[PDB]
Amino acid sequence: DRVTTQTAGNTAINTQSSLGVLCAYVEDPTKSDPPSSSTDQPTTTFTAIDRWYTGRLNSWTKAVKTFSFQAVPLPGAFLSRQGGLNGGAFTATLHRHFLMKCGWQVQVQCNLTQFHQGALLVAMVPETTLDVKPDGKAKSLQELNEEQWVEMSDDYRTGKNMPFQSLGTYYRPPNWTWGPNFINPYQVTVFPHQILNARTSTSVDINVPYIGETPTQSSETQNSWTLLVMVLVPLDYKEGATTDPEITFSVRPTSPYFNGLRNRYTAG
Amino acid sequence: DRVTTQTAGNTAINTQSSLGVLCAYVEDPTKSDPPSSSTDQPTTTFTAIDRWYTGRLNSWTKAVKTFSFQAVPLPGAFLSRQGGLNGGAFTATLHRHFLMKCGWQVQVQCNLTQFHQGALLVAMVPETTLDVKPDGKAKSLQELNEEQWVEMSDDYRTGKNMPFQSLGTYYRPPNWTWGPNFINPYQVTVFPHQILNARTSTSVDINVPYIGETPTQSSETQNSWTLLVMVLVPLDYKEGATTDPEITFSVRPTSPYFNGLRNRYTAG
Amino acid sequence: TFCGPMMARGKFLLSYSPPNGTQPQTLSEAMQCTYSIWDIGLNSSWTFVVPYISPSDYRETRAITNSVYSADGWFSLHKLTKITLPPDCPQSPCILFFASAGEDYTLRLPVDCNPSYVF
Amino acid sequence: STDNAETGVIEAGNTDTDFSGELAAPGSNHTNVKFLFDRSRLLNVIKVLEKDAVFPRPFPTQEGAQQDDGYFCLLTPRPTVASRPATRFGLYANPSGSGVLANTSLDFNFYSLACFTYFRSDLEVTVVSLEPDLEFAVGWFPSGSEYQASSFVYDQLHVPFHFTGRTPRAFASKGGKVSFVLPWNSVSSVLPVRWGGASKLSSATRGLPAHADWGTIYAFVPRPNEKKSTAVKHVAVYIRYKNARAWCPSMLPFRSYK
Amino acid sequence: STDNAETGVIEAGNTDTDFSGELAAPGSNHTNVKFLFDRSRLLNVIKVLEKDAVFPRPFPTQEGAQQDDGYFCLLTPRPTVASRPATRFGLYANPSGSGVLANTSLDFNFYSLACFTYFRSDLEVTVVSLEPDLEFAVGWFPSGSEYQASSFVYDQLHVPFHFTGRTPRAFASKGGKVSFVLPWNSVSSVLPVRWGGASKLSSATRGLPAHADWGTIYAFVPRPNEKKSTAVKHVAVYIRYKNARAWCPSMLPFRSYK
Amino acid sequence: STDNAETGVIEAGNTDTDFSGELAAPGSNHTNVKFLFDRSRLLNVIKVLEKD
Repeated sequence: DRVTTQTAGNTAINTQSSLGVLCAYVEDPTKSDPPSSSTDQPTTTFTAIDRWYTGRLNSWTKAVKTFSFQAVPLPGAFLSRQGGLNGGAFTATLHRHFLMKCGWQVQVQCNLTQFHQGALLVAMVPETTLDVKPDGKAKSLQELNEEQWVEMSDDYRTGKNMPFQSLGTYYRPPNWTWGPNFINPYQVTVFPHQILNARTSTSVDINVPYIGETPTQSSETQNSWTLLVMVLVPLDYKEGATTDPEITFSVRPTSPYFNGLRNRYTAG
Repeated sequence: DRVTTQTAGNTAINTQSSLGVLCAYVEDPTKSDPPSSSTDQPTTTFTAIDRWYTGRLNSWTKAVKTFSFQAVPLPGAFLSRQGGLNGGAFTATLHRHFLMKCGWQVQVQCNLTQFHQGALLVAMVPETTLDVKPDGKAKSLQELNEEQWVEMSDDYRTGKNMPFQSLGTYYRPPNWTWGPNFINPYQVTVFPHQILNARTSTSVDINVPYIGETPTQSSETQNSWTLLVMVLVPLDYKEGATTDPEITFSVRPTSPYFNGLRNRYTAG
Repeated sequence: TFCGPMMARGKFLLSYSPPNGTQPQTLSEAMQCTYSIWDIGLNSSWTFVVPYISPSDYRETRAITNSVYSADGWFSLHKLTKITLPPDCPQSPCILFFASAGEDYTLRLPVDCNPSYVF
Repeated sequence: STDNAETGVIEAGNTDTDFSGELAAPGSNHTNVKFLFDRSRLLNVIKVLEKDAVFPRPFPTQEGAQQDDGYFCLLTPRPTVASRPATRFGLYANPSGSGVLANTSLDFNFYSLACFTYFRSDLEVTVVSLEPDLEFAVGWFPSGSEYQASSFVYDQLHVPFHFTGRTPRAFASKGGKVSFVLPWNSVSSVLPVRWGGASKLSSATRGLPAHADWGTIYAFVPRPNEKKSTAVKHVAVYIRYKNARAWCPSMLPFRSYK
Repeated sequence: STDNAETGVIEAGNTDTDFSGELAAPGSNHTNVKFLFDRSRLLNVIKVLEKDAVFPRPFPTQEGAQQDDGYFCLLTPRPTVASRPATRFGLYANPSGSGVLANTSLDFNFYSLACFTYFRSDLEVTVVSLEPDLEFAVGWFPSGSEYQASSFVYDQLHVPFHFTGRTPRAFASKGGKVSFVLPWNSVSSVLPVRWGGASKLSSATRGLPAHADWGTIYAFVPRPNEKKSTAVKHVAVYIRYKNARAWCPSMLPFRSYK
Repeated sequence: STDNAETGVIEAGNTDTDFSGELAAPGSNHTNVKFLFDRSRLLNVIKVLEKD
């Protein structure tokens, strides 16, 4: 009846105005079986990682144009400490294994009031590469404080700026005009999503199961799911009201598994 | 029949000449109940910490006198990385809690042959303070490379050099002549122990349950159990044989529990 | 299999490290991975099994490039303690290796063979 | 009818909900995914080998390296360049200047109806000649292997090794056609239409899968090395998915507005 | 008889095992732990209060601080100094020079038979006078509290506050004795004979327990502040464990060889 | 696991013998000798007779 409270481990979250919980593809997204591509003893969930982890995004401002977006690669967020996120036990255990698989639960929060106008779209895009710079290297924490909100242009629309394999000098460089990771703004509502606007609610909750091309993926590189936020109607408010609303989100892993124990990972 | 193999998790240990396993006080030292002095949800064992962790001690030499000893505080060994020990998952989880309780399993190895003479006593002394310098501060890793084997003297015999509470200048300093943590060499065989000599075996295994003055102890300071090695008969061998034998040990925790989750510990 | 004098004594450590940025280089690192302790005694041989831990069913049998589907880590042997010998015995014993398929080993998808051996 | 679109789930209705009327009959089921994709189509055009070949080197290749280009074709809907998997489709809008021109390919229809994320299906291949009265053959090897490059001497006549091998080789009569089907042989369970992972543990290129294809194909003339002609020849390759399946929705290309 | 002592466990035998003979009868059971420890003994000797007191400050106390020393006695077998728990027993072998001399105590018999690690028991207290025909009283407060220090004015006669309170206070007639029993009231489940932990999370002194005792005791003269006499007085304290228990073996002191 | 290789006969094991784990499924049987060798291949090249 618009009041709900979600509990897990030693943490609990509530809301004074809810719209429901969206289950992605199945009746019970939590149910899952151990992987069949490894024969060692796996490591199921323990009570110290059944939690909600919270972080902070950049603030929404009226100067933002339409279809500008922000992205958050789920398994990569912990590893890169984006937006101040820190997993503690989950991060420590993820840094000490070779393989990992798990679903997710996410929720976003905003604090608009009845005197504001605007709308935000929140969706979970699978198998995306919005977190990588055109040169092919992951964005540093300094770049986010400059590109507050990612712009939208024909390059993103057509996937013409994807990661690039240098072709050497024996050939002659061609003209690149299309790629498989394009983004089509008008069709983003295909993925599991909820629409957030000033007049109706202040939070959105989505539940998602595991997906991958193999039963399990490498810990340090898998990027199957990604969180997306996009602007549909630019913000506007009467002069004198509260400005620059804040945004926050929380995440929870479900039915994890691990395999291939080893020492702390180190790049080389 | 003198051949045994101990298995746990993704690790296994063997021996070509065994004498048996000593159980400290009960029929099944592994059985244990959760603590009754906390009401939050505890964290039992998970498959990634059911292991044997191995380390290296300093080498035995013929110049060592009688009753010289070496000590290894169990829960403190992981925290101080003594002898190259590193717990990985166990250490990471121990650094992120307030309370902890668990038993132990230990084993030591040596490689004497039929042409050597000597004996070593291995015992588990409960509630000892052999790991602290006379000034009251924990020994640094540099001190161990100088004091290869701890000497024995009247000071240790009488506990006349225990940690000291400075008494100020209003009083007049007295003469200290006795303390409750004395060590009596001739009675060390009271504690659970096994005797290691050249002619009989090359390993000793002891199993020990939990003990403490309260159902649970603080993670960063509890020191209930301690491992002890002492010389009974000084080494001797004919000229030309192998010199300076090595020593190694392995540890395993059993039926752990944790409470009071928090962030990484930091001194201050 | 250990083929040294019957009078010798020692211990060895065997470990298997899944893939990482850099391969192990010390006992402290080796202890954490999967490993076992083997001690010289009456019996001479000791068997070790490399578990099949892979991100996908089936794996390539040749490594044109070090993708995760071809290379699968390293195997290394560590001398835990030095060997003890009585006087008047030869030094530097030797150790021997054997390799074989497991119980649940399987192959698939035949391919043409390389005739370079004739040269 | 009153409803809330913010909930994400909206129930489809009919004309009778708010007005007087009735629902229409089913009709036909031509939208079935299995029935839609079982149709042959052109994939690529390649030359015909007349001697032993040298497989192209990896992409960081500098100048001056000797190899054979445009003789091998990959079997995969994804973009490719120089007989090796790629990530961005290419196009030469100014055929001039130095440098070798890179072969390219794509499956226009498949990516025009690529509404999902993962795919799996068998595949049937066919080849056709583009020259009058030509004799040729076609060879194939599975995913994750390589082409043997050498020859043997019989009666002082060199014979390339690709004539023989325990992986299929087929011959056609004058003006004939070659046809056969292949299984799904990649190590991965499904083929990713779009990907965002990395194969190598370091120095990898994100979004470039390793084994998203069925195999590799090439054509050659059954004659010894001593009969290298003077004119190039070409053939055309046709593929046809069979018993297809899809697994997760996605979005379609962006049709630009003039 | 042949045996292996390295196994740690050795089975006790009798005379008949290797020779002709027989076993002896039981006898008596005076070694029972409960029966052994139920005997009173001297613990400490303290002075008698004649006014409001000032509890001694913590140990880092510098010079010039004003307080009262030697008026309070702890109830614990462990060593103590200056009415506060300690770790090392003290002894003044040269009573000369400046500085205040620190009171000390210990339970010689208890530590001569302290063969275990943990202990728990009730405790019965008694007091006795060391002066002819003295009138006095005894007060007590539980572990983990403090002594109130102030006075009140009745009819222009100051009366210390320790006269009143809801924790036991007892009076004795001319030449009488005071006796009563106390429960086990510490927060810890058992009293550690020897300890190796730390109480505070940092800057602590290892091996110094915080609440290993039963309480605290003192004696005072029931007269107003206006009757502070000219001569000091002393009393003696006796304790007696009751219904004792032990939990884990240990070793005994080291009897030095001349 | 302790064993003696000098005896010639050694029994094949699995992952579970010394660690926690399980055995894998069969898979396919492409190693069958009868199925392996039924494939054509080149043998020799010869000339063509035009007389006795």
